[PDB]
Amino acid sequence: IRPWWFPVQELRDPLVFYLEAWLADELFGPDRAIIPEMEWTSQALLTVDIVDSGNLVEITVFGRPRVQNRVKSMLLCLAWFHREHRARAEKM
Amino acid sequence: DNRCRYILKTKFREMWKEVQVMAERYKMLIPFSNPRVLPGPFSYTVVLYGPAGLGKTTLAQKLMLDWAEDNLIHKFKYAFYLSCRELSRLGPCSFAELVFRDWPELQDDIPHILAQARKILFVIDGFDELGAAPGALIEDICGDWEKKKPVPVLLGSLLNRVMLPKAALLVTTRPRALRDLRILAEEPIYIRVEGFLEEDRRAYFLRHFGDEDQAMRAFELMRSNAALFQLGSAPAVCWIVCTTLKLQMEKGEDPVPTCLTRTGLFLRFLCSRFPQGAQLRGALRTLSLLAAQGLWAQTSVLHREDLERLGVQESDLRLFLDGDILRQDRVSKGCYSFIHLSFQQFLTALFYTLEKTWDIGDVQKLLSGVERLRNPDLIQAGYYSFGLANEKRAKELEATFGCRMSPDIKQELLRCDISCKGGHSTVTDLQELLGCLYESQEEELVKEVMAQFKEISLHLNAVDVVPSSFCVKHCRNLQKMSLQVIKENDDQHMLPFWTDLCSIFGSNKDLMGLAINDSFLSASLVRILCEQIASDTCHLQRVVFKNISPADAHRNLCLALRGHKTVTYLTLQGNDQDDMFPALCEVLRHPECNLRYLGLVSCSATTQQWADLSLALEVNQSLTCVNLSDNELLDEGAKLLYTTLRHPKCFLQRLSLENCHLTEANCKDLAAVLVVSRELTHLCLAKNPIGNTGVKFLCEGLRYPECKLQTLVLWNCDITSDGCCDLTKLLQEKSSLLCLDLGLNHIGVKGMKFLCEALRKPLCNLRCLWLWGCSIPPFSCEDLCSALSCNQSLVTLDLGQNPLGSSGVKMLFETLTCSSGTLRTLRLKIDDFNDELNKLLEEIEEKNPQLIIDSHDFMI
Amino acid sequence: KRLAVPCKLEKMRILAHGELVLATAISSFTRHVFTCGRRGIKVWSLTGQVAEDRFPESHLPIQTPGAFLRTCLLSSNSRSLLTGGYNLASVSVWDLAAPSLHVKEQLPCAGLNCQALDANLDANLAFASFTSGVVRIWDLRDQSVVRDLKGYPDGVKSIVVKGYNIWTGGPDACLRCWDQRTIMKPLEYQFKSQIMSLSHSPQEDWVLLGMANGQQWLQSTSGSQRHMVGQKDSVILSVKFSPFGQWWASVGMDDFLGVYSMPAGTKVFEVPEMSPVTCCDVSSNNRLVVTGSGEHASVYQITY
Repeated sequence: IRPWWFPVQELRDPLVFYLEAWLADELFGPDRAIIPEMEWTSQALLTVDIVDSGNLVEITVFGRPRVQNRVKSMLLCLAWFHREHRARAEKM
Repeated sequence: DNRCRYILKTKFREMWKEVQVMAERYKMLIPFSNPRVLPGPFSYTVVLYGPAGLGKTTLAQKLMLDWAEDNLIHKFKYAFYLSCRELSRLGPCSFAELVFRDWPELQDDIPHILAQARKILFVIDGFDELGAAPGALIEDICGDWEKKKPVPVLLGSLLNRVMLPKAALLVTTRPRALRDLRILAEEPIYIRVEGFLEEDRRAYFLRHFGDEDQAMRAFELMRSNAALFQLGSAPAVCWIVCTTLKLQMEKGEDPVPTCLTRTGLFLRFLCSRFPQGAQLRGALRTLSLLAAQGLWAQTSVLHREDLERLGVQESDLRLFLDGDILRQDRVSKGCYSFIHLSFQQFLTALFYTLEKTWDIGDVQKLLSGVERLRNPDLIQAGYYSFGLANEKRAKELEATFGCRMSPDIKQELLRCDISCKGGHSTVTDLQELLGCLYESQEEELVKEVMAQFKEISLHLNAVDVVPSSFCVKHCRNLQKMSLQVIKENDDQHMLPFWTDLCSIFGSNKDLMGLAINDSFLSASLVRILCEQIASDTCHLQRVVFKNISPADAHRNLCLALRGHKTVTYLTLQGNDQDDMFPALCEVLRHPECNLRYLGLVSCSATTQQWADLSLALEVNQSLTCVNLSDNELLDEGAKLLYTTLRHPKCFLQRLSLENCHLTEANCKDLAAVLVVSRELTHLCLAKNPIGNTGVKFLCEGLRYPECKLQTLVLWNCDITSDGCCDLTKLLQEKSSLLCLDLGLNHIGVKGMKFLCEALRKPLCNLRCLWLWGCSIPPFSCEDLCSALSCNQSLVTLDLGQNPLGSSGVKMLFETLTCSSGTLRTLRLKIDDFNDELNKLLEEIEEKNPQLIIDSHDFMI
Repeated sequence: KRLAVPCKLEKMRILAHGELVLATAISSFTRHVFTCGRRGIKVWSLTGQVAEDRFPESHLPIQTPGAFLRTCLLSSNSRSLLTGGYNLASVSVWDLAAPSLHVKEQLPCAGLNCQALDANLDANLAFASFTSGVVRIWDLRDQSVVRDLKGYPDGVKSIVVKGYNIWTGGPDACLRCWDQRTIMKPLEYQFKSQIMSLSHSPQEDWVLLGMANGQQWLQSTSGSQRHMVGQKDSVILSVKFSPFGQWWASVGMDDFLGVYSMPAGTKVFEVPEMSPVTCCDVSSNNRLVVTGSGEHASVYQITY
């Protein structure tokens, strides 16, 4: 269901990038309830699903390409922080 | 032959310088005897008409004597004098014996005299005194002198020129017989007699008194009273005044009080002229009866036969004769005439004043207006009867002649009262009432008559100042006054007269309104009037000044209004305004002024005057309604007025600009005012070409919810369908305006469509709607009927000059029967109605009872 | 720096509301324009190249019989929209963040008609004034109502709030400043023409006025200094101060919209309309200004 404030035209040509399943559950939560809030604050449309045997999650971002890059970079930085914290905890 | 002329001239010399002077003057006047008028050989009918006296008979006698002496042209071979008084008593006779009866030997000369028709001249005196009926004079003409007929038949035949067509005639009579003569006679020339001039009167006084100073004193006494001075045109009045004044001067009595009113002069002359004796009451009563009988029949000559039949004494006749009250004429032997008709009218009023078969009416008959129309002489009798009501004159008359007076005749005056308080009275009626009351010279009668007036209106000339000032001083129940002093084409003497008049403001306690129209004043009157206006005893509430001259008088009158503590309404008008504005601005700027309404009409102005007026209005904190009509405002003055209006300290609620020459730019500024202002509720714009763009700008102003205007007036404003659409668009929303006037606007079809489609919605709150001269067609009337069926809030509807006659009226009445709308008053015009329309009206009444089926300027 | 003052304004955008517009607002993100009419709110989108559009993205009507809308306000964060009018029993809050336009909580105003809208976002407070001459404060968080500022039937046509102070103005030609922390009377300043609009400088403590006679004045919050810079030939009923605090724009019955620069009150080149302009707003992005006049609205682009 397309939100009313998101134009229909921007749906075309989305950006797709992959991440790990545990990273997805850390970022968006197991219930994925935080997706609409990030969608609004970033002004882009997101889809989260696990597509590779439960190991790899696919994320699709809808919107203008600069907004796509900004959202992708923020998500990658958050995932990198989670990776660093997890590695430090496991080494401990 | 010549013996007849010899005897005639001998008798004339007995019955005969000033007389010669006036005879020569009128001989210049009259064409018949004028030396420079061609004496053509054809019949001349000369008629002399004039008021009583003035000596037309004397002129005739002098002309006949000039004929006898051969002093005149005397183209005529022989002439005769025919006295109507003798012919009055004569019975039926022939014309020849009628005319020859005076000379014992003319019967021999019958053929030569009657055949020579061109040689004979006739002179007739006192034709009105004949007493014959008009029917007898007109009917039964004849062409032969030998015929035996009654006297009036012969006189009418001679007058109608049926017999003796080559003879000439000259006749002297009262003006009443003029109509009868012009009906009966032919080829007429009419000459009027005026009488003595001013120099003649002065010379008469010089000759009677014999001294320059005394004669000048006596003359200037006569000039004091205008009514007497005019009456002096007759020699008899000059003789009476000369004798009375000479006797008063010799005795030592003050002549001015006698000269004040003519009634006192006549009464004094009558009292002095009659000798002493006893039982004069019977003689006076007989004289009064004779005067009244003669006046009723409009005659002033008495005959011996009637005197004997009534039973008169020879002694009384001689007593009247010796005093020159009545006079006997040798040529008109056995006939008596009165000294003057004025004296006869005085005696008739005296007769009615006296305590009590004849044709004498009653007092109310004389006072009745219909009889006044019947007998013109009765009005002067009314004046003298009012005058005789004076108590002092009655006491003097009872002392001298011994008669008695009745009070009931005085009550008759109040019974008729010459009622004038009604609106059917004219200006002349009020003038006559004032003149009669002044002639009365009694305060009680004037008080009792004047108590009826609730409003008064005076028009004053120089002669009108004294009586009006005497009368108006006594009225104390009036509530509205108007003045008008006409400019004439001594001031110290006039000082008390205008002092008395202006006193009405302080004496009366309900004179709320004062109006001064087209009055030209003087410095003393203006000073007194302003002293009275500025006084603290004034209680005026509405004042209207118009056309007051000169400019200094207008300015002085305006200046008295500064700080006035009672005037709440004011209106100003004038022809020249070069100094009105400074005084008006001084009045407005005053910190104590509290005038609540202001009105300027037709005043001319310039830009600077509008600027200072606007500044004074900004200073002013009192008025709530301003009316400007016909004022020559321009765009700049309108802009200054608007700048006065947008100030956050004004409180103008109602405003009118009619014929002020506005334009659409002023209308945009007005829209700005309506957006800004916070007190304007009613606005009127009439006779202004501001229809389309002006309506759009007003709409810009009106759309704002803050707008508080409740009434707009549009008249001759060229409202079109575009304006109708804009007004409908305004009306559909929740707007503040309740009323909307449209006049001389072609809204008949498209405008009607827009208004009806607006009216159908349940949201409308408009109360009143006026239509006039809109040319509403029937196909629009269908939608009008639909809208009237739909609506439930409109209260009044006015229609006129709109052709709804055949189908529109019927459809409207049928819908009115069907509908039950809330409108109360409905008015319409019907070209023609029928029985079906009448039963439709009955159905309208029975279907809705509250309707009444047959204001905006009143509200503003 | 002086470079903050703009130089040029241009526009190619037209919105056809269909009826006379009484208020306007623009989102800070520069995405949508909101116009308030007499009976309903309409929401419009800027993400297009259309010269003139007659169709909104949504129509939001009111259905109370005899209702009448008067004003609309948008908060800084581009989240909540407030609305109020005549003959309404309550004021509304509308939320933009959800995927579909849905209405939020309401608070009552029965028996009164309101023409004022101001909101302190961080404190979660809203401000409104009514024709009776009363100002009341609502809480947007817990829906509580606690305020009573009245006494003058007039002087409440315009509202501006700065921290704990509220500035009011109206037809009495008088200006008043209130304190939310005190129960005392306000402070009066007296002028000689009707006040029709207010706008406050966000950087330095100055308040801009618009007078009914075409005059413009600056009032300092220190209570002493006063300035007079500007003149127009007709009534002014709209002033708006840029978020950067360097310049403002004024509109009025003269139908002329021009840009002024602090503090000399010098004119920057202006743009003429065709009818009286009653609405003006500037985005928190400091790049767009929108106007409302007649049955239309416009969106202008600012060039520095």
